[PDB]
Amino acid sequence: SHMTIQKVHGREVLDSRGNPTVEVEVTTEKGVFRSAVPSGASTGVYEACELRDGDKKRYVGKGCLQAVKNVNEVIGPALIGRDELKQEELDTLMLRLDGTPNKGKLGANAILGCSMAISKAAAAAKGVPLYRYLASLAGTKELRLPVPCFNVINGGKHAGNALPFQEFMIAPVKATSFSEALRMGSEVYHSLRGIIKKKYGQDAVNVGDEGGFAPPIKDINEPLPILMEAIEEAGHRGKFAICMDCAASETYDEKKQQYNLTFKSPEPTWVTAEQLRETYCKWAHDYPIVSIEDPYDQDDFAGFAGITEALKGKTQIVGDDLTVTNTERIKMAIEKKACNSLLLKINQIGTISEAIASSKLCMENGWSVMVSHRSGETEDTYIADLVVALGSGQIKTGAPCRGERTAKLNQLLRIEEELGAHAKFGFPGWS
Amino acid sequence: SHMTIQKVHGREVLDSRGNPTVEVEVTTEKGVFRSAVPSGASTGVYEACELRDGDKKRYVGKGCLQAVKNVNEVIGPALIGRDELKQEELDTLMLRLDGTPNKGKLGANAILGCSMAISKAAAAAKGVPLYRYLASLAGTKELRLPVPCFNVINGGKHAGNALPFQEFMIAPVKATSFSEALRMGSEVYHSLRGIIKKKYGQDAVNVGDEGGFAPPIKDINEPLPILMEAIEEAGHRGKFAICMDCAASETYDEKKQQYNLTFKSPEPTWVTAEQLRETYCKWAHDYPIVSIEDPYDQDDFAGFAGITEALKGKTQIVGDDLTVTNTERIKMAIEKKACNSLLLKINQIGTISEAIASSKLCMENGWSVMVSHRSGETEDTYIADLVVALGSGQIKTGAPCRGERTAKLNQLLRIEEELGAHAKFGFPGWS
Ligand SMILES: [Zn+2]
Ligand SMILES: [Zn+2]
Ligand SMILES: [Zn+2]
Ligand SMILES: [Zn+2]
Ligand SMILES: [Zn+2]
Ligand SMILES: [Zn+2]
Repeated sequence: SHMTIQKVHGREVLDSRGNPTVEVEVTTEKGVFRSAVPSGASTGVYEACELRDGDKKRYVGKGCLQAVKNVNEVIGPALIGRDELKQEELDTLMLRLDGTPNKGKLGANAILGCSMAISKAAAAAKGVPLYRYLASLAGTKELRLPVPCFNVINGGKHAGNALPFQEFMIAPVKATSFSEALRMGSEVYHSLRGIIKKKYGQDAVNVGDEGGFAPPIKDINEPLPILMEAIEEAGHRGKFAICMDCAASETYDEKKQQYNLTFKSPEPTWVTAEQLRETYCKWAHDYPIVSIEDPYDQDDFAGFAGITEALKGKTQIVGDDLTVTNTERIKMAIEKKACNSLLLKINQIGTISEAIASSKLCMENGWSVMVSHRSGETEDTYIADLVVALGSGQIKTGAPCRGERTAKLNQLLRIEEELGAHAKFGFPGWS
Repeated sequence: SHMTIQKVHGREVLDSRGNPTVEVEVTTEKGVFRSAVPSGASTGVYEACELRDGDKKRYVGKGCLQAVKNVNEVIGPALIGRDELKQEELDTLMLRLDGTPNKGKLGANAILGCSMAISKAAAAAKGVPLYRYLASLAGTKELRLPVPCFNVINGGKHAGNALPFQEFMIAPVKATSFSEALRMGSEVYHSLRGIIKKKYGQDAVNVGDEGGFAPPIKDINEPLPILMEAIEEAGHRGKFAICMDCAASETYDEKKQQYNLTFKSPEPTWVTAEQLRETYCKWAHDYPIVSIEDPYDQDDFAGFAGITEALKGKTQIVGDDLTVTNTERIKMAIEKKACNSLLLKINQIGTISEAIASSKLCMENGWSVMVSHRSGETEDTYIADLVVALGSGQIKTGAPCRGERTAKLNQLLRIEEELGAHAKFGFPGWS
């Protein structure tokens, strides 16, 4: 009938690293609703299946023709004529079409694009913006613009440097609006570039996958003074906090049960989890570090729990690979008091309904939720709407550099403008 | 009346370097049509005015509040109730509102966003995609997907390296479709990363503003073998050509009348224009270099004309800073036979009507036209539609990396898909 889904079409497009990913368009009488799927590099072993073709003759095996075929030939034909308003029903249909816990049959990258585009078609059907529609789905009482955590010095897996830990971020927590937050973040970012150029030279100011600088730094402590210097120089002393994403699993050796802090270097530097805790306690004390994500390997619940307790009320501990936006893993984390913040990645789980369920479970258990991009992004801006819709007050979506990051930041500007001067900003705990 | 412009609104958003730029939304009954303005770094002295606030307390003077105010308070109120179909009429109105040759009163960055969004509103009014609408405005007989020229080794102004010349590009000229072109470009890009990492080390594979690698190379000849190596390694021997953007004005000293090939280094390396011609003749002979842009300073018509004649039929010479997408400068270039290719930058001139006039003048005089991004881009994809609409067969819009580049490439995928299997691809001269 007239208001239902008319067409569903997937296509392979490129992500911000030039790798294929999936985009889906759901067409209704209200228009064409397009959603693209991001792709991680430091993907947790428990993430929902990202289905790649493995054809060495295309994109050296990273094609998404099969996931796209799954959208075009399996999921889409199922959705035609369906009521896009029925988000849970359609997500559940898609889960059942796949029939596997990890979305390994159809691919989470086939499913998620559908889930996303359905929600956008549904928002259009309701005649509200996506963030309003998602807030209704989530039962969110109060929308808010999030404080952005800007990953401004890039390290880890496939950043061009020795730096083993992945993200050194700045967050304008004392900004009083998103507009002001974004400008401050950009201003610090610009100061930071001059600071890095002066200290490490010209060659040090090219950018990593998420638009942070990729200076030739090996030691994980070295970026922090630089961050404080840039904050100061930009004129924003006292306005900012620091967030870390260690992505510690990427450095972890399971057999040795130790972390290699020079895993991108010829010689290894094996450090224990107890040595890491010392480092994190020192970090939290020496700097305004309000968030540490994946400080330990993804199955080290005990390490996570120890640092969560140690930095309780000072520094939230964010599960990313630990939790993989998955209520099963989240329940394990709650049971162990392993962390108190969810990094919410729609493509870690693969449907909007499930991502929303994860956010609600975390918040009911008193965690914060930081909606997140992946290191492989697109021009898609869904997470801008999603973070506002969840009212979580926290987003990480890149340095204020590179279009696949600024697209989200800009969308947040647009949402902020729509919500007007009484719209809440930031994370109350950090304000 | 019902079909006319209802609302015009500008806002400051961030570009891909995290600097403010202008975005404009024109609202009609058909929806909200949003266009953002790009920003150059190596801006020709003859470019239309990019109006910045100069307030050191915001974005260290790079705010676009004044241009946004100009949209909101001057241009927009003039457009309300106007027929968006009347592109020339509305562009001309905007030219007259400004009243200055260089758009120095309102700013080309205020005007262009309006010009763009009007054309999108008008396409929606006609019920055709933007590229079809623009093709009608341009009188284009045959749409075509362009061969993309991918700037994969980044140098020049504010790239983090000694490399003085700005763009070393690869173009999959022998691809038979845009899909195939894009994949090839990406594949070579990926091979290139491994090649650069092996040769220059880990720290060499971070990216420049346009998503090319920014390796620690000083000498302008050094990137070329690397390009050929990556083409070969990716499996695409013989399929590619090379395009250069020297941006030679950025290295040029007016008093010395020589080019500084180490202008980002402590010591200068002064080279004459005649030494440059030797280099370009050698380039064109040693490599499949089919295009050289801005080989000389922006007012060196004689240097341009000499190299144009020397590489006639082998290597097109592209005016960028020379011509600044401006029929006045273009007429000077035609008179001097200074070049035979227009780099078309909508924001060099500031209206769609004028940009189209420039394309038509160049093509009537037998030049090719390469539609171009700026080094400061946004998630805007107008140039994807524009290049197809002009049927010029050539676009440069970045390495296949960074969302503000891949957004255009992806849009080209979408357009290609809409046009189907009989859609023409590439630049006939290069095929
Ligand atoms: Zn209807
Ligand atoms: Zn990761
Ligand atoms: Zn993470
Ligand atoms: Zn009407
Ligand atoms: Zn330039
Ligand atoms: Zn140029």
